[PDB]
Amino acid sequence: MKGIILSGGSGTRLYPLTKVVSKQLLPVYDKPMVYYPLSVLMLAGIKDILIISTPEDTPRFEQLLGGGSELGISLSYAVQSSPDGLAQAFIIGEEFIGDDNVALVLGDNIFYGHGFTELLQRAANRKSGATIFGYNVKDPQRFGVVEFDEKGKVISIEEKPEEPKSSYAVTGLYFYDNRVVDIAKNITPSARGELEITDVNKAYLELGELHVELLGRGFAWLDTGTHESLLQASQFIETIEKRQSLKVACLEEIAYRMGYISREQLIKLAEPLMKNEYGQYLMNLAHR
Ligand SMILES: Cc1cn([C@H]2C[C@H](O)[C@@H](CO)O2)c(=O)[nH]c1=O
Ligand SMILES: Cc1cn([C@H]2C[C@H](O)[C@@H](CO)O2)c(=O)[nH]c1=O
Repeated sequence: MKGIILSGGSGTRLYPLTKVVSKQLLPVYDKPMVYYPLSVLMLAGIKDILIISTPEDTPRFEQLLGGGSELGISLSYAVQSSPDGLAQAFIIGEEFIGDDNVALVLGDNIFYGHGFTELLQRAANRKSGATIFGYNVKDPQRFGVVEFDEKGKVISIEEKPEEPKSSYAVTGLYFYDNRVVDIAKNITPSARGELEITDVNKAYLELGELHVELLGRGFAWLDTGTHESLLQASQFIETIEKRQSLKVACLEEIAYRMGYISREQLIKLAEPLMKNEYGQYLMNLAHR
């Protein structure tokens, strides 16, 4: 499976932080926001990843993250000239995707919890259908909403219903079989002017192969939508990391733990960063 991080948008809520740059370049505590969703694809076992952003921000992501080789993966880049909807990732990424299965994650989504990598790996290893991930939120009318039965099978999915059928939002992480490319090419803009991911998921529902993984209350799916929520996300990460000796979404660590790079390669990554706490963390991991 390949992966895509959709990381543009004409985001304005966070002005003036985003006066120049896209939100996914902003810090969440001690690392750029984009590291979080990238870490999720990597933990899923996904090693070939396309990052899509605006004309002006795509080169900024490439300067930050590089070509992937340091992390034992492959990062590629494409431009979305206008934020015409999430489903457009699969049209921009047509050539990249080829005949393969593909996961999409949003560049501003942050997931965290015990047992999450088991779920990710399961979704990435599926050879047919789609997997979406549902999460209980306070104001579900503001999200895509997945309705399911007592056995956890999807009954419906609706984009920002005025009368939500459940309390479960459909989060910004999606795993698809290769049918997603032609599905994306066949749906039409909503009233919003957007090629809606909810429409892609409706198509998989109708095909009888939309699977939902319900993330319980022991998971965090953090809001980076406002200044207030960005700050709460930062504090959440700080708290988890301060207590343990352990980082959330440290890319070099994940590359080593996943077998993408060797202990030898991790040491070489740590060496030039030994003046800062981040390099020292990588070196400790190498030793231990
Ligand atoms: C509609 C749209 C949103 N986005 C981003 C902005 C937000 O971070 C997220 C959901 O709006 O997706 C894109 O990158 N491209 C798009 O076309
Ligand atoms: C092993 C490991 C897990 N994680 C995340 C995935 C889950 O959200 C949580 C528990 O495994 O920690 C990382 O961020 N980095 C890691 O190196």
